[PDB]
Amino acid sequence: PQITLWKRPLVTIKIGGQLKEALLDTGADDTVLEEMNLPGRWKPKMIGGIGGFIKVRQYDQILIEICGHKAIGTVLVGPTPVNIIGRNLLTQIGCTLNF
Amino acid sequence: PQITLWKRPLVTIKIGGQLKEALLDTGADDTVLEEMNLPGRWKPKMIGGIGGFIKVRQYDQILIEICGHKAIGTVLVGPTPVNIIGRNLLTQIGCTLNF
Ligand SMILES: CC[C@H](C)CN(C[C@@H](O)[C@H](Cc1ccccc1)NC(=O)O[C@H]1CO[C@H]2OCC[C@H]21)S(=O)(=O)c1ccc([C@@H](O)CO)cc1
Repeated sequence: PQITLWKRPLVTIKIGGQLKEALLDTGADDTVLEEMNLPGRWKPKMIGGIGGFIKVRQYDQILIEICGHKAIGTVLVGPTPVNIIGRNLLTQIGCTLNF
Repeated sequence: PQITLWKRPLVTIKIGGQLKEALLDTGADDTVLEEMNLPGRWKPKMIGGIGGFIKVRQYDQILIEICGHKAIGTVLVGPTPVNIIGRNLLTQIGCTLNF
């Protein structure tokens, strides 16, 4: 679809068999989700944002469906203020900016 | 134009008589700019992201040109590591997400 930006670009995602809401975030290199249980192995990592750095669990090669489009990539889980979908997955679903 | 998201969507902006590089960021409600000594009145504000909050100065009715597209609105100035064009101005230049 074409998404205007008068409201937050919030969409429903499916990950680990569970539905969630997440923000399409072109300013994020990576995808960061709030604390949750995910199956498989993970590795501890750090990620930095506007206010500093947080510890996250890195899950690689995770199936995630975004607004009806499938992606398989890295998902970081940790104390992010909101679920954000970053460019690593936005590219997979064919997302572009247009003006 | 159309901007793919393989790399950060950085564009040139003009504000306060200065040219800068900034992110077209659908994940930001507001526009956040690196420290710069703009004239005029302002109101303190705090915005939160990954890592916590930073203190910024809110300036209103600021003229800003983004890829030759003119806009005017609120800009937040503070110790951000990157210049961020948020939805308050992306809507004014006709920017959409498409997939
Ligand atoms: C809460 C949702 C997100 C987190 C909100 N942010 C926008 C988001 O695009 C930031 C921009 C950014 C920040 C610092 C460095 C690089 C890019 N990207 C980001 O953190 O990405 C992470 C994951 O991938 C990596 O790549 C880049 C960093 C890593 S914000 O800047 O903190 C923000 C908070 C409140 C407001 C107010 O106006 C009300 O909205 C405006 C903006």
